[PDB]
Amino acid sequence: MAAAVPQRAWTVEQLRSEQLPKKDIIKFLQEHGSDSFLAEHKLLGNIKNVAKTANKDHLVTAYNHLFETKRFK
Repeated sequence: MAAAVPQRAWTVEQLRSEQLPKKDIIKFLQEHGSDSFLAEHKLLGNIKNVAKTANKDHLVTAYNHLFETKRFK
């Protein structure tokens, strides 16, 4: 678990699913997504504060772009 890379837990469709909440997605993206990722995509700080202004489709966009530029640690 010491420097374990983020293997996506959920797929694009699983995220878009209104069954799956926005909070645990933002948790995943702030859990390993570094400071520049969190600043540009505004996923830093209090999850709920982000979640009240986070739309699901933006979170799936942020998710896909995370791995695309390796912005995670």
